[PDB]
Amino acid sequence: VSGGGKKPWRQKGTGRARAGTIRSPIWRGGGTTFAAKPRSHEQKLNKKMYRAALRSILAELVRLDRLVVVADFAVDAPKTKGLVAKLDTLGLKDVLIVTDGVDENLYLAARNLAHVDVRDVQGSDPVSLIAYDKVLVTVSAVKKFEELLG
Amino acid sequence: ARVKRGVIARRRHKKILKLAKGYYGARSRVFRVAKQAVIKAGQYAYRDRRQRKRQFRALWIARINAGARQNGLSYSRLIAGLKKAAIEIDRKVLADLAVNEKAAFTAIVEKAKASLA
RNA sequence: GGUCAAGUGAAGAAGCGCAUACGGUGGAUGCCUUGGCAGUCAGAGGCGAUGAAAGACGUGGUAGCCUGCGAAAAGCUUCGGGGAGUCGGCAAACAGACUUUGAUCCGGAGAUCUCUGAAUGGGGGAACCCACCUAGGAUAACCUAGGUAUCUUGUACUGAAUCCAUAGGUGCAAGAGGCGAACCAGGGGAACUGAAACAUCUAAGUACCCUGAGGAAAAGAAAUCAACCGAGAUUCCCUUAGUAGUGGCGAGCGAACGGGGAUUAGCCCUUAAGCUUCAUUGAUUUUAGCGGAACGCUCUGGAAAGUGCGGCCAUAGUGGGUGAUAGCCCCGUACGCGAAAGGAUCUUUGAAGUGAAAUCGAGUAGGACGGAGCACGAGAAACUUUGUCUGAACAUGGGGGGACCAUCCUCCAAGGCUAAAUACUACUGACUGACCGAUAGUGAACCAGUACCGUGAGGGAAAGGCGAAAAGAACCCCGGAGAGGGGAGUGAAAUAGAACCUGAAACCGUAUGCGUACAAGCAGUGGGAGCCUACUUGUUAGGUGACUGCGUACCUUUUGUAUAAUGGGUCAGCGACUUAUAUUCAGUGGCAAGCUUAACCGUAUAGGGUAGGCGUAGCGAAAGCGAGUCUUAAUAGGGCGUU
RNA sequence: AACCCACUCCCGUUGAAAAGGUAGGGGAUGACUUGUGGAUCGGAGUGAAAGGCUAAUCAAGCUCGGAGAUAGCUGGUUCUC
RNA sequence: GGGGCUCAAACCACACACCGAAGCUGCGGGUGUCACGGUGACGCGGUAGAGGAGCGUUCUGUAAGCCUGUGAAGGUGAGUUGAGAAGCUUGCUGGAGGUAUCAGAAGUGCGAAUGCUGACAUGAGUAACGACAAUGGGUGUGAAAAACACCCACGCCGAAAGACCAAGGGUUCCUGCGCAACGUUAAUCGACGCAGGGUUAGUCGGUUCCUAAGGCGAGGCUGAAAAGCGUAGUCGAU
RNA sequence: UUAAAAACACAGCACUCUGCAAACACGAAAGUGGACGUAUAGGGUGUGACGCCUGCCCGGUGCCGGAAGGUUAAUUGAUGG
RNA sequence: CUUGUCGGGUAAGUUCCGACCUGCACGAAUGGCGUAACGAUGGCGGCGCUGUCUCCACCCGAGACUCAGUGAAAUUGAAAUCGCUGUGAAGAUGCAGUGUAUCCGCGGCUAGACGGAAAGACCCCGUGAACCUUUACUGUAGCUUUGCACUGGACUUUGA
RNA sequence: UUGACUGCGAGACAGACACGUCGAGCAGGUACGAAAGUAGGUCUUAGUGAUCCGGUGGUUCUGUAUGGAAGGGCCAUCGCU
Ligand SMILES: *C(=O)[C@H](CCSC)NC=O
Ligand SMILES: [Mg+2]
Ligand SMILES: [Mg+2]
Ligand SMILES: [Mg+2]
Ligand SMILES: [Mg+2]
Ligand SMILES: [Mg+2]
Ligand SMILES: [Mg+2]
Ligand SMILES: [Mg+2]
Ligand SMILES: [Mg+2]
Ligand SMILES: [Mg+2]
Ligand SMILES: [Mg+2]
Ligand SMILES: [Mg+2]
Ligand SMILES: [Mg+2]
Ligand SMILES: [Mg+2]
Ligand SMILES: [Mg+2]
Ligand SMILES: [Mg+2]
Ligand SMILES: [Mg+2]
Ligand SMILES: [Mg+2]
Ligand SMILES: [Mg+2]
Ligand SMILES: [Mg+2]
Ligand SMILES: [Mg+2]
Ligand SMILES: [Mg+2]
Ligand SMILES: [Mg+2]
Ligand SMILES: [Mg+2]
Ligand SMILES: [Mg+2]
Ligand SMILES: [Mg+2]
Ligand SMILES: [Mg+2]
Ligand SMILES: [Mg+2]
Ligand SMILES: [Mg+2]
Ligand SMILES: [Mg+2]
Ligand SMILES: [Mg+2]
Ligand SMILES: [Mg+2]
Ligand SMILES: [Mg+2]
Ligand SMILES: [Mg+2]
Ligand SMILES: [Mg+2]
Ligand SMILES: [Mg+2]
Ligand SMILES: [Mg+2]
Ligand SMILES: [Mg+2]
Ligand SMILES: [Mg+2]
Ligand SMILES: [Mg+2]
Ligand SMILES: [Mg+2]
Ligand SMILES: [Mg+2]
Ligand SMILES: [Mg+2]
Ligand SMILES: [Mg+2]
Ligand SMILES: [Mg+2]
Ligand SMILES: [Mg+2]
Ligand SMILES: [Mg+2]
Ligand SMILES: [Mg+2]
Ligand SMILES: [Mg+2]
Ligand SMILES: [Mg+2]
Ligand SMILES: [Mg+2]
Ligand SMILES: [Mg+2]
Ligand SMILES: [Mg+2]
Ligand SMILES: [Mg+2]
Ligand SMILES: [Mg+2]
Ligand SMILES: [Mg+2]
Ligand SMILES: [Mg+2]
Ligand SMILES: [Mg+2]
Ligand SMILES: [Mg+2]
Ligand SMILES: [Mg+2]
Ligand SMILES: [Mg+2]
Ligand SMILES: [Mg+2]
Ligand SMILES: [Mg+2]
Ligand SMILES: [Mg+2]
Ligand SMILES: [Mg+2]
Ligand SMILES: [Mg+2]
Ligand SMILES: [Mg+2]
Ligand SMILES: [Mg+2]
Ligand SMILES: [Mg+2]
Ligand SMILES: [Mg+2]
Ligand SMILES: [Mg+2]
Ligand SMILES: [Mg+2]
Ligand SMILES: [Mg+2]
Ligand SMILES: [Mg+2]
Ligand SMILES: [Mg+2]
Ligand SMILES: [Mg+2]
Ligand SMILES: [Mg+2]
Ligand SMILES: [Mg+2]
Ligand SMILES: [Mg+2]
Ligand SMILES: [Mg+2]
Ligand SMILES: [Mg+2]
Ligand SMILES: [Mg+2]
Ligand SMILES: [Mg+2]
Ligand SMILES: [Mg+2]
Ligand SMILES: [Mg+2]
Ligand SMILES: [Mg+2]
Ligand SMILES: [Mg+2]
Ligand SMILES: [Mg+2]
Ligand SMILES: [Mg+2]
Ligand SMILES: [Mg+2]
Ligand SMILES: [Mg+2]
Ligand SMILES: [Mg+2]
Ligand SMILES: [Mg+2]
Ligand SMILES: [Mg+2]
Ligand SMILES: [Mg+2]
Ligand SMILES: [Mg+2]
Ligand SMILES: [Mg+2]
Ligand SMILES: [Mg+2]
Ligand SMILES: [Mg+2]
Ligand SMILES: [Mg+2]
Ligand SMILES: [Mg+2]
Ligand SMILES: [Mg+2]
Ligand SMILES: [Mg+2]
Ligand SMILES: [Mg+2]
Ligand SMILES: [Mg+2]
Ligand SMILES: [Mg+2]
Ligand SMILES: [Mg+2]
Ligand SMILES: [Mg+2]
Ligand SMILES: [Mg+2]
Ligand SMILES: [Mg+2]
Ligand SMILES: [Mg+2]
Ligand SMILES: [Mg+2]
Ligand SMILES: [Mg+2]
Ligand SMILES: [Mg+2]
Ligand SMILES: [Mg+2]
Ligand SMILES: [Mg+2]
Ligand SMILES: [Mg+2]
Ligand SMILES: [Mg+2]
Ligand SMILES: [Mg+2]
Ligand SMILES: [Mg+2]
Ligand SMILES: [Mg+2]
Ligand SMILES: [Mg+2]
Ligand SMILES: [Mg+2]
Ligand SMILES: [Mg+2]
Ligand SMILES: [Mg+2]
Ligand SMILES: [Mg+2]
Ligand SMILES: [Mg+2]
Ligand SMILES: [Mg+2]
Ligand SMILES: [Mg+2]
Ligand SMILES: [Mg+2]
Ligand SMILES: [Mg+2]
Ligand SMILES: [Mg+2]
Ligand SMILES: [Mg+2]
Ligand SMILES: [Mg+2]
Ligand SMILES: [Mg+2]
Ligand SMILES: [Mg+2]
Ligand SMILES: [Mg+2]
Ligand SMILES: [Mg+2]
Ligand SMILES: [Mg+2]
Ligand SMILES: [Mg+2]
Ligand SMILES: [Mg+2]
Ligand SMILES: [Mg+2]
Ligand SMILES: [Mg+2]
Ligand SMILES: [Mg+2]
Ligand SMILES: [Mg+2]
Ligand SMILES: [Mg+2]
Ligand SMILES: [Mg+2]
Ligand SMILES: [Mg+2]
Ligand SMILES: [Mg+2]
Ligand SMILES: [Mg+2]
Ligand SMILES: [Mg+2]
Ligand SMILES: [Mg+2]
Ligand SMILES: [Mg+2]
Ligand SMILES: [Mg+2]
Ligand SMILES: [Mg+2]
Ligand SMILES: [Mg+2]
Ligand SMILES: [Mg+2]
Ligand SMILES: [Mg+2]
Ligand SMILES: [Mg+2]
Ligand SMILES: [Mg+2]
Ligand SMILES: [Mg+2]
Ligand SMILES: [Mg+2]
Ligand SMILES: [Mg+2]
Ligand SMILES: [Mg+2]
Ligand SMILES: [Mg+2]
Ligand SMILES: [Mg+2]
Ligand SMILES: [Mg+2]
Ligand SMILES: [Mg+2]
Ligand SMILES: [Mg+2]
Ligand SMILES: [Mg+2]
Ligand SMILES: [Mg+2]
Ligand SMILES: [Mg+2]
Ligand SMILES: [Mg+2]
Ligand SMILES: [Mg+2]
Ligand SMILES: [Mg+2]
Ligand SMILES: [Mg+2]
Ligand SMILES: [Mg+2]
Ligand SMILES: [Mg+2]
Ligand SMILES: [Mg+2]
Ligand SMILES: [Mg+2]
Ligand SMILES: [Mg+2]
Ligand SMILES: [Mg+2]
Ligand SMILES: [Mg+2]
Ligand SMILES: [Mg+2]
Ligand SMILES: [Mg+2]
Ligand SMILES: [Mg+2]
Ligand SMILES: [Mg+2]
Ligand SMILES: [Mg+2]
Ligand SMILES: [Mg+2]
Ligand SMILES: [Mg+2]
Ligand SMILES: [Mg+2]
Ligand SMILES: [Mg+2]
Ligand SMILES: [Mg+2]
Repeated sequence: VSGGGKKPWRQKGTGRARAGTIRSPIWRGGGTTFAAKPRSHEQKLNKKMYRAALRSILAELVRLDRLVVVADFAVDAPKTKGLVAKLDTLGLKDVLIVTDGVDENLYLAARNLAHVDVRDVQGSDPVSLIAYDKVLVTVSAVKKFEELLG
Repeated sequence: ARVKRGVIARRRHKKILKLAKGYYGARSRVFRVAKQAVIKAGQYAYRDRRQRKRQFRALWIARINAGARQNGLSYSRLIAGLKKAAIEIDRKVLADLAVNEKAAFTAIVEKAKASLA
């Protein structure tokens, strides 16, 4: 904090409390006692703890009737109207779509769709799987999960 | 996440200043003086819940003594006679009969006198 | 109904206390933001004798300040864009104007560019004073345009002691000078502190002062390491490892070998890679802009974006603000287009210059004395460097392999150039934040490095919010042609009235109810009459508390405080166990005789990367041996270890 | 006498004044007093020497840095059961 | 301890009765440990200190959700619920935002530090109003004159308390209009606010000319670097 | 800015150093003062007008002189291991 | 020791003046003993003069006092803020016992509130700080000795 | 005549630690006695100084390319009012 490099008054005789600078944590314009600096809040999670968490979440999705498995899911042309109709035939509103590879046309759609997110098997984080109400995965993407998680 | 103490500190001050209502001078309007008065009042209340049972027992005894001597007997001789014969009525009820129901009190005292004590 | 005596005793408050209701002062709290802070991704990394950074004075229809400009002075000329308002702001008003024959506005280039400042014609107290030479023009007491500092380099002329020429003296050309937050390479170089004192040592080659260069700098191609197997320039990151060493062997300091990565590159003294500067061949960015989709009805309301009903757009749906909460109202966004002319980058090929030291390195290698550096403080002390003094050999030669010798191995010093991986951000742009929200965040949200303080260097403040829109109160009355009010008007709301959102506490008042003038003390607490109010009409609720029993504040420090021991006038706001890296124990989880990765790569929280760390075996100082080992003459005993 | 100085008393001490005032007092042609301009300074200057003075600061000025020096010492340390 | 006490209200022996703690018992609740499966039994003063369980504040996710102009946060009363920090429901003010539950991060809780910054008290309507040269009337203006202007009359300085130069200051000078603030009172007055005006040189003072102390200093000598001294020279009045 | 004195200075006295590029002092050095002076001069030290005077001690520590002997540094390197 | 003893001065003299010598512990250029003139210098004694005093009295101006205007300061845990004798962190307005006392100002005085001011300067402590001293320790500028370098020729004496 | 022995050592006493005190018994070699046996200093309790560093005598250890050496380690021992 700028300034405050000299005593405001002498040590004794003035009748005031003892001070050594005006930029003290007790003073009005003084510095912070334990001021923050930029730092990284990153933790360590073992490879097998991260995988055992996915195996635990993916089982509940089956037990809670939230994992909907369909044989492939493709849409031609990028149009948000088109994807809305295809999502309506299954009666899905809040859905995460997980596939082996995110299509360019399927990524352009659902980019502006409100409660729909398109992901990849190696992209689907633990938070995303729990956040959405339904999870839509292709039969091909189901096979991929069986070789990354045992 | 910086936290400001303005709202919560005031809410805590007003609880003390509400219990200090009716105190004289600064004891009811400045927090530092009122805080000590609210604590001291609590100490007195705890202590004086025990003296209340001492103060009233002394008052009942002083009234049975005055009423028993109207019938010709001291307090200490009346308690011995009551205990010797049968009577287990409290000093709270004996003091009440001494003031209001003076005819029943005389009947009780004659029962204690008749016990040769 | 009388006179007397005795007893008893309501009201009457100068002022005060408590409760309540209204104000005043004051500025907290809440909500808000044109201001800050910290990152990521880019840019470009300098400006200056063609006059810089920093200024002084002037410039407008009118006073000041700020922002732009410079006697051509809120601007002049040309190109390019657009498409209708404009003459910058505080800061409004009154006049004069400008224009679709294209204004203001935005970008490229050009012109003008006062005085001071390296300041450079000579001086000087910065913004001032006094000149000389040449060319042109007047005739009076001048005007216009150029020049005239110093030093370095090259060049031409000339010429002292002194014959020749040397020093020197002139005139030309080219270059430098000053500023700037960090980074880089050198020169000089502390102390507080730690060692619970203090000298060696540490702090530390840090802080500070000085000198140069660049957008990066430096270092770089083995007279290097290894160990009889081999690697192959320099630089940076992770390990090896807080290990081997070093140390008043104290406090402390601290490698290397060997592995895993980022980057890829070498070329010359029988003259090269490369680097500049022009001239070309093409491409890409940059300095401004253009288009850019889809909503109606109804209820409350000052106002609809909000309630209710039904639609549409989507490569555009958690953007900003419009009279309350908007994908379809506006500006934007995703996505496509766009440069007369300047800047930059990467590009082929022509040229010039440089690289550049000439010919493989001699006062050099080695040595003696005193220092410095090596993790290494003289130590068995190898190696580099040099202040003083000396001093070789020439490839059958020389250096190194931690005293020294012999044998082996590996390189060729005393000449040069070289990109990338690396460091930083005063400066510009975009995006973001489990950052601040006016005592916070920059010292600075506001005309802040200002006001103010100091002779100076230097130090350094306080100060935000009417309303959606000024609709900012026409007119009347009191008053000094006042200040300040009472009405009336605007507004949804003036107790939103310009000291204007909300508006607390300390502190100061007015009004009502009860108590208080024979009473002694931490001011309360237990009991308690009377009075007043409300209404459920008294086993009730609220205000007051005559009288009476008990009762010497709080914090700290102490063996112990009412203590006449400390600290506090009160209120409001702020103010003290945090963070990073290494570890040990406990709880809770993942795998399990195995567990786990670091730098790094990457779609980037996935996945790869198992170099390394810990564990599965101990004993001994070690060689070593190993369910054993060490001591010992000892399969004796004993120490530590093993199911 | 002017001018320079400061021996005594009293007042003043929150002062008219962060060193004065009224009464008396010493020198007053000299080792005198004074204006303007200049020189010497921080382990240094200057001193007819009091450790005195160097901008109301001197047994080592002020200012900014090392620097948040060090403090086995005082003080303080915030919600509940 | 006081009043007061003498066949005692004193002392010595004996006897029976009563008072008297938060001790013990009674009745109603809450908790810790152990045992058996909710019951029993034993406990529950506390400084330094150890252990266990919780409340509340700001921000993030849940949340493009839910509440809200038929009124959010904030402020101020009342009532009520818990063992406590605390919670909840409403009247008035306010005028646009708040965050259930469960998790996650802290600038997370103040009465003290002769603590820091603002505001406001007590002393108290008290001391003081700055040389003890001195004032008294009349008139005028004015909303209002002890203080302003004028007149008559008193006092004081006069080697200054008059007049003028230098330094220093910078509009304080004059006029018209003003009284909020400044003036230790009032003010019609002012060195105060606003707006205009005012400084005229051949001889006065500077500048130009000359130098003193001293400064700078081409070359030069010296010095790790910055730099030091100094020649020619050119600045410097008093 | 609580001490004006018996404290400091002083004229006079003495000791001692200095032969000039002086001793001495300020300067990493150049240089400057001393001094444009030259032993009747310059620096340091003590005493302190004037009058009468200033007595004994060279063992200690200083300074001055001496050179014989004893010790004694870098340097050199005989000998031995 | 000590106000030594003697003499002078005074009614009375721990001071003053002149002597003595028993100099705790004078002494000769850190000078000894005298000395005219000088001193806002220390001690003692006289004349004059007096409110210095016995012992204060009256008078004159400026405050203090009252009225109108402006308007501070230090201090402060909160106050419904008496005496005495005891107890008590050992000297009590606040505790025990007791005695006195209607409520509130103004002008005066200072006995207490261990009154206000200044984190005691005296004393002690801290493995604290400065500055000063020396034959404390360890260094150092300056001064000085000798070897080598810049640095040469000839002669001569002596040594191996 | 050298038991004032060499390697140990069951088990104890003391004790914050570092140190301390007693000791049967086993193995090697011994001395006295004819032999059972006694002998790991003296009737007992004081007569003492950690670590670092440096010196000396040994040594089945290590020894910076290799063979050696220097240096280090292990055992014995010397140098502190
Ligand atoms: C002694 O009594 C002391 C005097 C000290 S003088 C430095 N007391 C002072 O009050
Ligand atoms: Mg700054
Ligand atoms: Mg400072
Ligand atoms: Mg600082
Ligand atoms: Mg400092
Ligand atoms: Mg004080
Ligand atoms: Mg400080
Ligand atoms: Mg602060
Ligand atoms: Mg503060
Ligand atoms: Mg701050
Ligand atoms: Mg991973
Ligand atoms: Mg989507
Ligand atoms: Mg009360
Ligand atoms: Mg109140
Ligand atoms: Mg408070
Ligand atoms: Mg109010
Ligand atoms: Mg960048
Ligand atoms: Mg300007
Ligand atoms: Mg022009
Ligand atoms: Mg155009
Ligand atoms: Mg110039
Ligand atoms: Mg110049
Ligand atoms: Mg010039
Ligand atoms: Mg430069
Ligand atoms: Mg150096
Ligand atoms: Mg040091
Ligand atoms: Mg340490
Ligand atoms: Mg230390
Ligand atoms: Mg220490
Ligand atoms: Mg010390
Ligand atoms: Mg050091
Ligand atoms: Mg450059
Ligand atoms: Mg380079
Ligand atoms: Mg080479
Ligand atoms: Mg290398
Ligand atoms: Mg080979
Ligand atoms: Mg030692
Ligand atoms: Mg649109
Ligand atoms: Mg919107
Ligand atoms: Mg609409
Ligand atoms: Mg070259
Ligand atoms: Mg050569
Ligand atoms: Mg070579
Ligand atoms: Mg060499
Ligand atoms: Mg050498
Ligand atoms: Mg060396
Ligand atoms: Mg060395
Ligand atoms: Mg050593
Ligand atoms: Mg050499
Ligand atoms: Mg070598
Ligand atoms: Mg070698
Ligand atoms: Mg190079
Ligand atoms: Mg601020
Ligand atoms: Mg606010
Ligand atoms: Mg500030
Ligand atoms: Mg209101
Ligand atoms: Mg409002
Ligand atoms: Mg206000
Ligand atoms: Mg308001
Ligand atoms: Mg609003
Ligand atoms: Mg209020
Ligand atoms: Mg009232
Ligand atoms: Mg009475
Ligand atoms: Mg009464
Ligand atoms: Mg009283
Ligand atoms: Mg009493
Ligand atoms: Mg009292
Ligand atoms: Mg009651
Ligand atoms: Mg009632
Ligand atoms: Mg009561
Ligand atoms: Mg009572
Ligand atoms: Mg009591
Ligand atoms: Mg305290
Ligand atoms: Mg004490
Ligand atoms: Mg004590
Ligand atoms: Mg007590
Ligand atoms: Mg107290
Ligand atoms: Mg007291
Ligand atoms: Mg005290
Ligand atoms: Mg006290
Ligand atoms: Mg204390
Ligand atoms: Mg104390
Ligand atoms: Mg106090
Ligand atoms: Mg486990
Ligand atoms: Mg064994
Ligand atoms: Mg004068
Ligand atoms: Mg003087
Ligand atoms: Mg004096
Ligand atoms: Mg007098
Ligand atoms: Mg005089
Ligand atoms: Mg005088
Ligand atoms: Mg005289
Ligand atoms: Mg005279
Ligand atoms: Mg003069
Ligand atoms: Mg100077
Ligand atoms: Mg001095
Ligand atoms: Mg001074
Ligand atoms: Mg100093
Ligand atoms: Mg010092
Ligand atoms: Mg200063
Ligand atoms: Mg100053
Ligand atoms: Mg400090
Ligand atoms: Mg430090
Ligand atoms: Mg405390
Ligand atoms: Mg009897
Ligand atoms: Mg009881
Ligand atoms: Mg009990
Ligand atoms: Mg019970
Ligand atoms: Mg307990
Ligand atoms: Mg108990
Ligand atoms: Mg949230
Ligand atoms: Mg409402
Ligand atoms: Mg909030
Ligand atoms: Mg509310
Ligand atoms: Mg409420
Ligand atoms: Mg609104
Ligand atoms: Mg909003
Ligand atoms: Mg939440
Ligand atoms: Mg806090
Ligand atoms: Mg507070
Ligand atoms: Mg506390
Ligand atoms: Mg406080
Ligand atoms: Mg205070
Ligand atoms: Mg008052
Ligand atoms: Mg008073
Ligand atoms: Mg008075
Ligand atoms: Mg007065
Ligand atoms: Mg007066
Ligand atoms: Mg006065
Ligand atoms: Mg005055
Ligand atoms: Mg008059
Ligand atoms: Mg008049
Ligand atoms: Mg007057
Ligand atoms: Mg006169
Ligand atoms: Mg002037
Ligand atoms: Mg003016
Ligand atoms: Mg005037
Ligand atoms: Mg006028
Ligand atoms: Mg007026
Ligand atoms: Mg006035
Ligand atoms: Mg004026
Ligand atoms: Mg001149
Ligand atoms: Mg001159
Ligand atoms: Mg010069
Ligand atoms: Mg020069
Ligand atoms: Mg001149
Ligand atoms: Mg001149
Ligand atoms: Mg002149
Ligand atoms: Mg004098
Ligand atoms: Mg003196
Ligand atoms: Mg002489
Ligand atoms: Mg003398
Ligand atoms: Mg001698
Ligand atoms: Mg002699
Ligand atoms: Mg000699
Ligand atoms: Mg005597
Ligand atoms: Mg006599
Ligand atoms: Mg006589
Ligand atoms: Mg006398
Ligand atoms: Mg003599
Ligand atoms: Mg003497
Ligand atoms: Mg003497
Ligand atoms: Mg003498
Ligand atoms: Mg003498
Ligand atoms: Mg003398
Ligand atoms: Mg004499
Ligand atoms: Mg004199
Ligand atoms: Mg005399
Ligand atoms: Mg006398
Ligand atoms: Mg008078
Ligand atoms: Mg008055
Ligand atoms: Mg009284
Ligand atoms: Mg006592
Ligand atoms: Mg007492
Ligand atoms: Mg009390
Ligand atoms: Mg009492
Ligand atoms: Mg009493
Ligand atoms: Mg009074
Ligand atoms: Mg008095
Ligand atoms: Mg008093
Ligand atoms: Mg006292
Ligand atoms: Mg202190
Ligand atoms: Mg103290
Ligand atoms: Mg002392
Ligand atoms: Mg010591
Ligand atoms: Mg100690
Ligand atoms: Mg020497
Ligand atoms: Mg035992
Ligand atoms: Mg044997
Ligand atoms: Mg035999
Ligand atoms: Mg070797
Ligand atoms: Mg070897
Ligand atoms: Mg050896």
